[PDB]
This record gives sequence, C-alpha cells and structure tokens, in this order.
Amino acid sequence: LLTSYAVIFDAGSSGSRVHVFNFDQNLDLLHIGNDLEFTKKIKPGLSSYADKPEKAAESLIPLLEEAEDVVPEELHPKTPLKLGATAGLRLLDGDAAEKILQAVREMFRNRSSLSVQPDAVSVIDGTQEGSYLWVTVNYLLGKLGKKFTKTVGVIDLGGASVQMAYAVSRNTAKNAPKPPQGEDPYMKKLVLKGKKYDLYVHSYLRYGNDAARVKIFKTTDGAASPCLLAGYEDIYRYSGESYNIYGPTSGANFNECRDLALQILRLNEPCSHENCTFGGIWDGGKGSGQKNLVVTSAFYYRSSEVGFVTPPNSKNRPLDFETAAKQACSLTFEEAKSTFPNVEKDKLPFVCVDFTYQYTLLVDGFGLDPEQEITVAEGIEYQDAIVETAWPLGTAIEAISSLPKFNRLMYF
Ligand SMILES: [Mn+2]
Repeated sequence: LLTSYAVIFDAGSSGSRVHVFNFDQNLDLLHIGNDLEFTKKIKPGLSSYADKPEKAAESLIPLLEEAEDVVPEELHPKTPLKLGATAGLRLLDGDAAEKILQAVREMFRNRSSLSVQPDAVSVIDGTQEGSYLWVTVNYLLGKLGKKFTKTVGVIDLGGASVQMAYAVSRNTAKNAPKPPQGEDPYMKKLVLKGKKYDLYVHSYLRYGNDAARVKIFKTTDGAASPCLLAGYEDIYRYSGESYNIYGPTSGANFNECRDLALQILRLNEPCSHENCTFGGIWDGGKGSGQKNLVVTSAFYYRSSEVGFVTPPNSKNRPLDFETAAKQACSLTFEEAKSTFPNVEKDKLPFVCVDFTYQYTLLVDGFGLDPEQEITVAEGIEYQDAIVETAWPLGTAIEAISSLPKFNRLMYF
C-alpha cells in the first residue's frame, strides 16, 4: 500500500501550530511513534508581526524543522506542506497579510525539503475553516458516510472568529438565501467517503473570544467594566490597538456583564431571512445535523483549566459556562488568583468576561438550549491515540485524497 505524510500549519490569531499526519492508501491514519498526530505550537501568531513579515516567516522555522525531523528523510520531497492563516490575518489591513504570506512562501521555498504547491500558503475562507473542522470531527467520530442526521456539527471558538458548521438536507440547501453584506455564502457542497453533503457554514469575524472581549470593553470605554474584577487595571493590546481597562471598585457584576455580551451580538439586527442567530445572519435551519455539537478551542481551554471540562473531551451543557461565569465574577482579582491556580497568569483577568461571553454566545447567539448536551473537546480518542479537534486534519485529508492512486476520501 502507498503511504503519505502531510504537514499542515494552522496560523491562528494567537499562535502558529504545525500538524504532521501519516496516511495509507485508504486515508486511514497511520502511527508516528506511539501517536497518530505530531503537533507543536508557538506564540505569538503571524498577525503579531504585521510590520515585520520576514520575521513572521522566521517564527515558523522551529516548527518547520521539528516537523521535517518527524517525516522520514527519504520521504520529504513528496510530502505536501500547506499553511492556512485564519482570522488573525483576516483582520489586518490587507497589504500586510499578503506581505506576510509572501515571506512565508519564500521561506518554504528557500528552506523546506517538502513538497510546496502553488496553492500551499493562503488565508483560507471562514467557510473552508468551518468545513475542514467538520471533516476533522466526523472522520474521527466515524460518522462519515452516514446520513447527515447521524453527523456531528461543530462550533470553533478561535480568538478572532467563531465558525458554526453542520450538515443539512438537500432541501434546506436548495432554498438557502443569498448572503448579505459583504458576507460569504452559507453553503458548501462536499463529498466525503462517497457521499455528498451540503454543509451550512458561517464564520463571524470579530466574534472570536479575544476579539469579543474588545467589543465588550469598548461599550464602557470611558470607564470601568462590569466584566472585570476588583483590584485589576492594565492596558490590553489586541490587533494593533490599546485599550485602557479596569474592574469597578465595587467589583464585577455577572448580570451587567451579561448585558454587554448580549449587546455586542446585535441580536436585534434586521433579519432578512429567518431564523437568525445575531447580526442578521441566517441560522441555516437547525435540523438534525446540529442536534449533537462538538464545541472546541476557547470553549475548551479556560473551562478545562478551572476543571469543569475534562481532557480530551467531556459531555457538558451550556449552563456549565453560566455557572462558571457567576463563580468567576463573584471574586476579586486577588481571589481569582488563589482560587484558579491552573489558569494562565495573563488569561486570569478575563475569566469573568470570557465565561459570560462563552455562555451567551452558545445560548443567546446560537439559540442552544442551556440544558442541552454538548461535548467540549481538545481531542477525540481515535483507535489507541488522541488526535486534536481542529481544522488542519480536514485539510490534510483533502490534500492526500488527491495524490495519484489514493482513495478520494474527501473533496470540494
Ligand atoms: Mn483556530
């Protein structure tokens, strides 16, 4: 049987992450050491070098060298290498994101020993990003090739954007409205293990967790934020901008903080085609494709640090996020430090604002039922190993499914 490794970089908003996978001729994963995935990451991301694109590309070299050392030397020249940048670069002002990508593909050309195609490096669309992760989760859960009603939908809360993506009926596809704005179309048509799927996919730029914070902080810009704790003041920098932020002397307030999160969503935008989520964006119908959700990335990190989410994934309910928020916003900054010792020091001030936003996004934003069961994940146990629940596996499956004489497990 023909074999192939794939190296896939996810250039996210707050970090860059290389994934290395290995596949047989059927697009079934193969081991690398004890594992089914090798991945490492670095912070900060590409967007943090908006002024110095050459240095953005150099930041990735450690990762590239690590991944090359993993793929056997004789196999380098025929091993695809891809990089997909997401909402971080999507928020840059334009000349700058292309200048970064140019440096990256020069570096790949000048320094990689792997296979670099003319499409290797790009800022991928939100819809592809949603879709790739959908593939990732449903592959890993073996729900792939089944009727759309037996597949799992996904919500990816990255730092700068959030994607919703779930499978949908020929019917809801046929009648999907034209997108508004400014906005990518709602449907993506793909074939996965011999069956055609019609994915609803939307990406909401600036509604990622970190970007959402900023929207919240701006609604009190002269003043104290109800989402922040007593004792706490600093300048918060995000996407080229500084904000002077601080908690009230009387302390955080869950309800007031909740109001700001709802306000940021613009839930009362005109909705040109019902039913909407927020900002006049069509929900895609909310059929059986979406009854079961796997929820990832920032829904995982802080939750697992305070401990109510469990590795590599766990069953939860949206209200789990409301109860964590109430708990976090009941505390001073000093108290938050001692009570939540596993939260990263530079994330700790935002526990109140993060959880109340996570909650109100799931429930008010996406209309989820506070008591409905969801799964929260960094990974899914696949055979004897854990493979990460992020978009790049989907992209690796696309790339290798197109090698000559390989199974076209996915495309389009
Ligand atoms: Mn991401």
